[PDB]
Amino acid sequence: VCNTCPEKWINFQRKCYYFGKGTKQWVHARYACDDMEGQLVSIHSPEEQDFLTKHASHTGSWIGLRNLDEFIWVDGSHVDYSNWAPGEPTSRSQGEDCVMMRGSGRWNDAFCDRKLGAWVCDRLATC
Repeated sequence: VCNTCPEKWINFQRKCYYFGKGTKQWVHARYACDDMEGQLVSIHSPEEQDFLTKHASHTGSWIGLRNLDEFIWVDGSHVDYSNWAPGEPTSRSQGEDCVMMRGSGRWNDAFCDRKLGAWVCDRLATC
């Protein structure tokens, strides 16, 4: 059984999630996750998305998705499952390289220096 979570983290399947609060730019949230032995959340299934939507802040949260050159998760994994809001991401939005999750759970690309009140970390559950 792999459902062991560190204190303050919530289990879902083989992963642990941390629903962070506090005003952060994308890179500030990326390091807040790293310093807690986690990473900004990577989403790989509609079941995982549904669980996140249920615990997510109504005012928007940073997720581990970013445009490098192609959108890639901070942990290195490529996008299989996606939950972009209609029309997203837009090709012509130069500089809107980071991804936030709305209260609905749908994804929007955004300027990296935008300050959001929430961010979500993930890590593997222990046994």
